[PDB]
Amino acid sequence: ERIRDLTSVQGVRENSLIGYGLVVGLDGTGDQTTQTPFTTQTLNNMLSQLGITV
Amino acid sequence: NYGYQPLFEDRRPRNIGDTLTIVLQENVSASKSSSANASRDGKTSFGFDTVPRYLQGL
Repeated sequence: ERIRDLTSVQGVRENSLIGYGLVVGLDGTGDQTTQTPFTTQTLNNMLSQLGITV
Repeated sequence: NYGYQPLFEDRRPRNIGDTLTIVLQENVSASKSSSANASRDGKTSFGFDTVPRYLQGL
């Protein structure tokens, strides 16, 4: 059980994924949204997608 | 079904038939000008009002 600990197999590799999201349900410890316009912009985007146009 | 739609991404046109708003704001202004000049004035004179005798022949 040492070769598996010393080498890696060609083609058997890991990639990296990134994305943007919103986290809700905080107890008043979220963004101020006055210094972060993108939070409100993306919340409006989500609401518009769901059918609400602010 | 209209396919996958991102939730937080800004609404952009992605496929054929999608609409987009163009704000036409064009302001173009070009100009050019040039000139050239040249001048030349020349005056010359010589007169012998009173000629002494020894200079008369000349």
